[PDB]
Amino acid sequence: SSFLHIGDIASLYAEGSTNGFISTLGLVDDRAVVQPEAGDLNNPPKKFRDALFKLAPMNRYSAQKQFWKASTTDAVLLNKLHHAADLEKKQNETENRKLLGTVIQYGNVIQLLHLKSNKYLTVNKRLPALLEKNAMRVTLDEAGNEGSWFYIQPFYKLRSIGDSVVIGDKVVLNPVNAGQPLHASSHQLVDNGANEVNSVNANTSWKIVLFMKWSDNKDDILKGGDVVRLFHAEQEKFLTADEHRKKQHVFLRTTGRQSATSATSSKALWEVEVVQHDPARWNSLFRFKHLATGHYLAAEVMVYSLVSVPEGNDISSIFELDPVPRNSYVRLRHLATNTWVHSTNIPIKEEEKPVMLKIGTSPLKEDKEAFAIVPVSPAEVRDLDFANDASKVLGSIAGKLEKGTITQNERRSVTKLLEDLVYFVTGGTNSLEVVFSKPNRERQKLMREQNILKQIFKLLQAPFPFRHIARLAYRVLRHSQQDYRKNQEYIAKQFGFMQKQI
Ligand SMILES: O=P(O)(O)O[C@@H]1[C@H](O)[C@H](O)[C@@H](OP(=O)(O)O)[C@H](OP(=O)(O)O)[C@H]1O
Repeated sequence: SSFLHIGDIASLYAEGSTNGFISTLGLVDDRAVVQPEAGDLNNPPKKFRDALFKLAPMNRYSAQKQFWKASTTDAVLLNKLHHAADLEKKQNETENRKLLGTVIQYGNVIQLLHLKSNKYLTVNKRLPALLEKNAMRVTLDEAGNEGSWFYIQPFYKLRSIGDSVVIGDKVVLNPVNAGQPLHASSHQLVDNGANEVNSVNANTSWKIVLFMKWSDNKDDILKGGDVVRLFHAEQEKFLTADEHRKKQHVFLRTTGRQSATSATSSKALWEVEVVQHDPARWNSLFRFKHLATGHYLAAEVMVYSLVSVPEGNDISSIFELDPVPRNSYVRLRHLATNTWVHSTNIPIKEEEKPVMLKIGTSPLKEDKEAFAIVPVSPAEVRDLDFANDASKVLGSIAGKLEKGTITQNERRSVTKLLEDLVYFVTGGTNSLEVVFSKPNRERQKLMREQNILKQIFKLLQAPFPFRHIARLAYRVLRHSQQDYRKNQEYIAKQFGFMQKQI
């Protein structure tokens, strides 16, 4: 019939006493859950981009595990030991590419890679779980290890070991050595209607719901869920979505640089929706979800004009393309109205020499009004993500301590976070006993444009114990303004509202 393969991207739907898709709480918190009322089979989850896993072959963790004994006075042995762990780490890559597309058989030993987080689902053999007492702590480690090996074995005996894994099949994922099989909990988390998944012998069956077949040539083809910017040919501007006069507007943004492709911005990024029937994987139609906010793109009331819509369902949010390949230069057409996108010069307004030029549409098909489908790096997408996290972590904490007390569990994570931010913004140099400390521009223009910095200030403040909070945030500030003349101006203005207490 139809089988599962190495490379297929699927979701895993629990079918025990608790049901749900496995998912993360983000790129800050390394825990795995089934949010049961978030989505079923019939009604798929809202942020279903987070319940997607790739099926990976068995990874090699021998020389890499050796190297994780940094028990040594000697340096050359350490450089010896690492060189292996890097050779091995690349030997995996070589081989896993060969095993691409091969049918998984029951009782092979695959790893399950989380797409959105890019971490490996992992049993930690020598731990308790956090919410459940007996069960082992299943986490998401980045590089993986021996406890990320899983025997994929059949739940009901309708099929058996050796037999090829068909789509939909209920399986038990069982760790190779790490002990007990994966199990979706009966315990809701303290903070989130979210059940903690862990490793303990229980009668949970995992439904394998295929999303995208192992045929997604990239970066080679535009397919659903790619993140791209839409640059303008003639106007030389990126399609952007932000607010003006408290109103969300879609526009081409005016730049003041000597390079048009350099004007890169997070608010310019869009997720692709290669429209399907069942929620799954050049002749059919597309919807553009604004990677920052979550709202989609549509043209309503030139007969029409492009603006954001809060939900991507209405037949307005759907577009068509005209000359699919990566980095294509297309002319896009609005379906429900049959019109060709067009850019204007009347901007939005109160500003002196503004930047937000309005975009509408026209029944006349042009030639110059072409948009470049500039592919965004997957890493950059995760930077928006690992930063959006920081905004909502401090979103709760700076709200929680602004009107009372926080728990002893919260300090330990925000202090952790404010350490992670230091490790991020300097492109993984700084952190403690340092050696060097040199900044990163992407993350800077991201500390700001995603309001990490806005949070920091609305955190320090207790208006009308800290030895590792303030001025820890101020060391983060100290980093994010480095040689950055625009961020300097921002932190100077933000410090203007900060002193306003007196
Ligand atoms: O180097 P400076 O003079 O301090 O200012 C930077 C740059 O020269 C532009 O003014 C601006 O890009 P735009 O022209 O596109 O606004 C940019 O913002 P960005 O780096 O956040 O894009 C600033 O950081």
